[PDB]
Amino acid sequence: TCPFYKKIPGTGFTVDAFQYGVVEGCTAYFLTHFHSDHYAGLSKHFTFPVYCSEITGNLLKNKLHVQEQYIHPLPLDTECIVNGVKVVLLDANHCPGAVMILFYLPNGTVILHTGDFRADPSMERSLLADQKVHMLYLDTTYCSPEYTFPSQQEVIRFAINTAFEAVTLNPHALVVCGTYSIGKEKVFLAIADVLGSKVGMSQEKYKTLQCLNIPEINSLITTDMCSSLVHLLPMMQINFKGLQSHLKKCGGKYNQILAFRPTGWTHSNKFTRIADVIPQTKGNISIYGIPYSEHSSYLEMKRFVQWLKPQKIIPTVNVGTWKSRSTMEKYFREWKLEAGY
Ligand code: NI
Repeated sequence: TCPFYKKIPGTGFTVDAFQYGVVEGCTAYFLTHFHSDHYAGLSKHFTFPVYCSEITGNLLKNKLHVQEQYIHPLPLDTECIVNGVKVVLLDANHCPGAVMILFYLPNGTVILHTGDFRADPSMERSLLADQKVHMLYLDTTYCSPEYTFPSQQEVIRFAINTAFEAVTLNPHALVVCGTYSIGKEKVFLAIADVLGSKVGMSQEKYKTLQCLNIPEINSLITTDMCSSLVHLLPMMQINFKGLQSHLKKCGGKYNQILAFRPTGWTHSNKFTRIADVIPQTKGNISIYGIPYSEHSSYLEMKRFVQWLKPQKIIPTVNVGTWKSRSTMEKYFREWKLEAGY
């Protein structure tokens, strides 16, 4: 049974609710972004209308084989009418194709569902700025003050300089980057660009990246591993055993691996600055964990909510424990009292 916080009252609508079978009274199923916890349940046999971004619709069609007739892509930043209700899709600053959804209810209520997002001050000048929002369905993944991490730009700077230094010192070093889903493509694209290489990867990964509308992509990626000095691998293979095994397969082209694991937050963030990060090393293999987040930090979240001034907040993440729920409700009340709404 679909939980309440995936339902949009006063509509026939659900958000990211594909694992519950046929939801009673749902006339249109919205998908915020192509991540498995959200899409769970979609497949080629789905016969209800799905509303999403153009990128998300590319992935539904090519990766999950949903039939075209049921995929309804919408342009961003544009007022659209779906089953007699006005909606707008906004960029979520999450993974490619990820959106927030504004719903304009027939009774005058205005609802924002953030899906998964990284709040940014640039959002304060989207179509949100022009009207009041009564209810906010909020991505609360890192809704606690201990969650700090750097900007995405500083993290990319760290990785570029790290990889460029290592490979200039040793031209026979291979760089490997871990991946398990879409998002965080900047990590491996930025590194390959500084090294003047393409990024090499499996045919299944190449296919997924071809759905994303990234400019000049045929110039940046490839399935020819032999021609590339930045390789992508499954995240599970980013360990000493997996990387040694991969270095065997490269046929004496390389004698050193430098690898990156983009994580979200890790407790080394409560002590260490990005500048100060060090790898784990064993022989000729080094592994850096880098805190490249596609979710709001605590401070970024607080600023967005205090700017938006919603009347009611409904969390969509960390909802399974009473301790988590109680913690989030405390911060929401603090924020409301400090800002005065
Ligand atoms: Ni996500």
